[PDB]
Amino acid sequence: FEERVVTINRVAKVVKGGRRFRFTALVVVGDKNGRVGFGTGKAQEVPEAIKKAVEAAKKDLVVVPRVEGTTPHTITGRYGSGSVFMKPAAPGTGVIAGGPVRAVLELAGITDILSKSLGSNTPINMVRATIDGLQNLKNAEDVAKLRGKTVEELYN
RNA sequence: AUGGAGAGUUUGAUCCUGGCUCAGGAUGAACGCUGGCGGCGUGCCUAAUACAUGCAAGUCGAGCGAACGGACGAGAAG
Ligand SMILES: [Mg+2]
Repeated sequence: FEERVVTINRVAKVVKGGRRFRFTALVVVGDKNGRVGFGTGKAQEVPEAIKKAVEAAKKDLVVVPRVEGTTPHTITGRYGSGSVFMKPAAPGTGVIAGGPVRAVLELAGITDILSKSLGSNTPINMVRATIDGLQNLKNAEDVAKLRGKTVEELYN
């Protein structure tokens, strides 16, 4: 499992004297073979925050249906104000994505896709929107089984 | 299918909303520094402001009369 630190953020809680600072780490973990997850970790130092985030991400993983390195179909993943449009591309296109979306897609193993963040650019909600889209993706075989037909009947 | 990336900035910290700003491409460009060559293009966007000077619409003698011109070659011998 490869892991990428998306963002590290120094948050503060106010106390009677001064402030208590902590580090929050958002991390994406993936095998580059259709499995991806994300996690957050809070600690007094960034290495420990990253370690906790990685453990949480490994706890939470999703399976991404793929077709030769790209998604089966266009999808818009939404979470809160996050919103990420994603569209299958052709080989050699590359991953046309910005910010946390690229982390999520590359670690999921997608190498050719087009995307656009249409909503909030706050990294955690961007990641959640991307994961929501990948979760709602569908594959031809599963939809054929659900609709009680064959792939050939599906495509006519 | 030939095709679509985002970032900074409101808070002690947060999410949202929201504007501002930046990274790209372009030009009949101008300016600053600098500047070797070749090829192909482009070059008063302003004052439809005023313009010295030269040139940018002539040609036809196989339409016509006239004028100039004077070969080829006549005559006298100074
Ligand atoms: Mg949680």
